[PDB]
Amino acid sequence: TQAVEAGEKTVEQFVQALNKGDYNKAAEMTSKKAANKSALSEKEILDKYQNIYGAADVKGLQISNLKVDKKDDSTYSFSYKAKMNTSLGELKDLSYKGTLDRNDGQTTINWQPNLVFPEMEGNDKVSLTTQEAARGNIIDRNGEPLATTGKLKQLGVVPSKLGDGGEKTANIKAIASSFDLTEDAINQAISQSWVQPDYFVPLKIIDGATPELPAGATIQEVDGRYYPLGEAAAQLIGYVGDITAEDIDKNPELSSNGKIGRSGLEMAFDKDLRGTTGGKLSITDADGVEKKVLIEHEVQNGKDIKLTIDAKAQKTAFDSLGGKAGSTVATTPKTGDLLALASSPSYDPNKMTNGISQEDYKAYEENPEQPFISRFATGYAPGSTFKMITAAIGLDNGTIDPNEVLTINGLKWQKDSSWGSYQVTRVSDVSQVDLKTALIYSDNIYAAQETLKMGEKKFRTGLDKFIFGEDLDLPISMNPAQISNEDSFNSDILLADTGYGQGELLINPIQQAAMYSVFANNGTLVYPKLIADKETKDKKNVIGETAVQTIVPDLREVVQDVNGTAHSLSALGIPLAAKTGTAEIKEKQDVKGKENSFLFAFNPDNQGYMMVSMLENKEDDDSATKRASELLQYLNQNYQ
Repeated sequence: TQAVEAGEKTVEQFVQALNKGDYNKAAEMTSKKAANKSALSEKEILDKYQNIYGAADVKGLQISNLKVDKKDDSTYSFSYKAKMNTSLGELKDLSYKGTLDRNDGQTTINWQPNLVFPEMEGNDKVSLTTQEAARGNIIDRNGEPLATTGKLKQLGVVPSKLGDGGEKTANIKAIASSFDLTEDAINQAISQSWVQPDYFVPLKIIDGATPELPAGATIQEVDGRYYPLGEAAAQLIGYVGDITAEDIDKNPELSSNGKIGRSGLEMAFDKDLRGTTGGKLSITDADGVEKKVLIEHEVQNGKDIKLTIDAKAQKTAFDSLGGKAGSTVATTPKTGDLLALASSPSYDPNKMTNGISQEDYKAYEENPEQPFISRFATGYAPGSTFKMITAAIGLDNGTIDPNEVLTINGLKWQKDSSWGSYQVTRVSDVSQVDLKTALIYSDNIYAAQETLKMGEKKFRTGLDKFIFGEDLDLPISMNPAQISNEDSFNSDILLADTGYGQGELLINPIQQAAMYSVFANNGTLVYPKLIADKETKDKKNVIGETAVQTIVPDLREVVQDVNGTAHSLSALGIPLAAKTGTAEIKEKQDVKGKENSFLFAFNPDNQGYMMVSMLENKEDDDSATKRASELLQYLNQNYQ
C-alpha cells in the first residue's frame, strides 16, 4: 500500500500533465527506453503526443475507476477508464492499461504507445479527416434571409498582368475608379509581404453588376457569409469572423477552417448555426492500413433560425433614423413578436466579415456615436413618455382623479425651498391641468406633483408589478431594468424625477415595449419574443383595466388634439394612440446638456402593432415623432 499509493500518484500526475498539454512533463515521468520499460525516449514521447493529440485537438483528458496493483518485485500494474474531447466530439469510455516501475525512490511509467490511444502498438499511426459543416441561416418571420451563406464576387488584381511602368499606373487608376477604390490602397495591397508577382491579390467584394475589367483585374466567385439588410440589422444579427487557434483551444469542436459568430445573434446562436463537423479519427498500422475507428460520424449542417423580425419593417425603422443616434423597436403587442430592432448609427457587417482595414474598423470604434452599440438593448432613462405608467399607477391606487385640475403657474416648480435651485420644468404654460391635459401637453410638473402625492411606497408598489429586475428570455445580451440604484429613493427630488421618467431609471427599448404593452392588452404585460416558434408569455393584472380605458383615449388626443405633442402624426389618417417624451442628460464632454427624444405609438383599435423609438442626443429641431410616419404606415397596413 505504501508503494501502491505512490503508483496511484504517478498515474494521476501523468494524466494531469497530458490534460494540461505539458507533454514534456508527462514524458519525464516515464521509465528508461528498454524492453519491458518505456518504448520510446522522452523527446520521442513528447513528439508522439504533440503530433497526435495536436492533430485531433485533444482537450480535457479525464480519468476514472483507477486501479493500481502489484505484478512483480518492482512492477505495478495500473488501469483506468478515460474520456477526452476532440475536434470530432467526446471520446468516451477508453480502457487504458499499463505498468509502473518502482526501481529507485521514485515511481515511473513504463510508457507504451497504448497510453496515447488504448489499442495502439509499435509504430501505429493516427489519421484524421474532417468535413466542414455549412453554417445555418438566420431568416425573418416570412423566410426572408437576414444572414445566409451565398456566392460573392471578389474583385482582385494579378500584379504580373497589370503592367510595368506607366501602363501599370494607368491600369491601377482605371481599376481604382471603375470599382470605387483609392489608388493608394491598390498599390499597398499588391505590395504586401505575402504577395508574389503571379498571385491573385483580392481587393474588394463587389455587389450587383460588374463594370468593365481593366488589365490585371479579375472576378473570382468565392463562398462567404452574406447579410442582405447590411447595416440595417448589423447590431442584431452580428457578424462572423475567422476562427483562431485560441478559439480551437477553448472549443475543439469548432472548425479551424470555418467562421465563428463574433457578435449579435451570430454569436448567441453560434452552436446551432455552425452544425457539427463530420469525419473519422482512426488508428492505422505502420503502413497506412486502417486498424481501429475511434470516432466517426457524418457532417451535420447547421440548423436555420427563424426570427419574429420583419425584414421590411427592420429596414424601414433603420432608414428612418437617418444615420442619427437612436433606436426603434416594433412589436405586435398582443403576442410580443419583435418586428424590428433597429440601432443607429450602424456598421457594415458584410465589410466586417469579409475584409475590413484597420483604418475603417478604427473609425467605427472612435466614432462618438458608437455604431457598435446595440441601442435597443442598452438601458436608458425612458423619458417623459413614462407619465403613462405613473398615471396608470395613480389611477389604480386612487391617488389620481382624472378630472381633478391642478393649477400650475409657469414652466418651473418645486415642492418647497429645500429643493434649492432645482425645479421640475415643463414646456407649455397651461394653467389648468388635469390628467388628459398633462398627457396632451407632456406636462412634467403634473406628473411630478402627482408622484409626490402618491408617495414612494404606493409608487413603488405599482412599479414592482412590472418587469424591473427581471431577466427577459431573449438571445440578446442585456441588463434587467431598474427603478433606481437602491431599494429606496431617499429623495423627494429623485421620486419626482422618476415620476416623469428620468431619475435613475434604466430601461432598454425592448423592456420599454414590454412595459408599454399593458395598454394594448387591458393591463396585461406581454413579454417580447424574438424566436418565432417560442410560446407567448404574459403577466396579468399589471395595471387595472380601468386605467387603460382612461389613458388610451387621452393618448389618442396626443395625436388628434391640435396642441398634442404628436399632432404631426394625424396626417396619417390612421387610428393612433401615442405619447412623446424627452430626457435631459449631463454629458460632461460638452457640459451643455444632451436631450433624448422619445415616441411611443400603437394602434388603439386593433392592437396590431406597437412602436417605441428614440433619438439619442438629438440635433436641434429633430425628434423621434418627426421620423416615424413611414414605419407607422407600414405597420398599420400589415399588422392589424
